[PDB]
This record gives sequence, C-alpha cells and structure tokens, in this order.
Amino acid sequence: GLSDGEWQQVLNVWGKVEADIAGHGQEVLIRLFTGHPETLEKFDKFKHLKTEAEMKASEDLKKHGTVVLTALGGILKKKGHHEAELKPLAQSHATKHKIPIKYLEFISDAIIHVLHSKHPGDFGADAQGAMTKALELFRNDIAAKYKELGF
Ligand code: HEM
Repeated sequence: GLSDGEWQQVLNVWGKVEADIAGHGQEVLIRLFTGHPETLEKFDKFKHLKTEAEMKASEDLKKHGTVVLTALGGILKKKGHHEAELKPLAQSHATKHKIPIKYLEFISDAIIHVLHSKHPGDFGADAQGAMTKALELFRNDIAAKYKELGF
C-alpha cells in the first residue's frame, strides 16, 4: 500500500490538477486518443474528432475530461478507502462501456505524461513515485472487480 507521506504527496500534486481540471483533463484525454486511436472508438461522442485540432477545439471533450478528473480526484482523496466510489466505476466500464483494463493502464501513463508536460521540473521523482503507486492501486482495484465479473 501507500504511506501517509506518499498520499500527501499524491494530494499535493492533485493540487496542481484542481487549479485547472479542464486543462489537465482535456490534455489527458487527447493524449490517450492520439497515442492510442483505438480508445477513441470507445467514445461515440468523440469518435468523429479525427485531428488534434478538432479534439482541442471540442468542448464536449473538455467537459468529459473534467468529469473523469473530478471522479478520479474524489477517489484519490479516499486514500485507498475508495471501495464505495470505485465499485460503480469498475462496473460501468466493465459491462456497459467495455473498456480493457489496458486502456486504464494507457490513461494512467498519460496522466503522468501530462503532468510532466504541464509542470516540468516541479513534478518531483518522489511525487511521480507516489502518483504512480496510487494509479496502480486504482487499476489493481478495478482489475479485481473486472475478474470478479469475468471481464
Ligand atoms: C481512468 C480514469 C477514468 C475515470 C475516472 C472515468 C470516469 C468516467 C465517468 C465518471 C463517466 C460517466 C459516468 C459513467 O458513465 O460511468 C465515464 C464515461 C465514459 N468512460 Fe470513463 N473513466 C476513466 C477511464 C476511461 C477510459 C480509459 C476509457 C476508454 C478508453 C473510458 C471510456 C468511457 C466512455 C465511453 C464513457 C461514456 C462517455 C459518454 O458517452 O458519455 N473511461 N468515465
């Protein structure tokens, strides 16, 4: 698990995303889409955006980026006690949305990437560490609920 120093390190860095949730989420989602075009075809309200320009001008995209970073933030604030908040995300993405855990590993990396691009030289090596372990916590706990329902 994660220690309290690591969690505070995780929630410190989340102070950077909250200051611009629409900016960070937009860039996270665009980073997932162009690096992994197969993930875009899971979004049927973004399936059309064929270029990085359209995706950057699209505002339903910034909206959804806000709701993914809003909902992911609220889980990190649980500090591992996220079962109530993760459980319903685990099930919508397994049954209803049909989202490979691999794509949850894709966006995990995108989030780190987008932090470095947006905060180079003040996203420290311990803070990356911390943020990685909780994004890996987050995925492993989705994964358990994926296998439980055979996804
Ligand atoms: C990793 C962090 C993620 C978070 C916090 C998150 C959260 C959410 C939330 C809260 C919703 C709306 C409520 C719901 O339908 O359950 C949603 C919708 C959706 N998500 Fe995620 N999600 C994540 C990852 C992904 C990834 C990686 C994909 C695909 C590559 C994906 C695909 C979708 C789709 C297709 C929808 C429906 C969007 C719509 O048509 O409105 N999600 N997500």
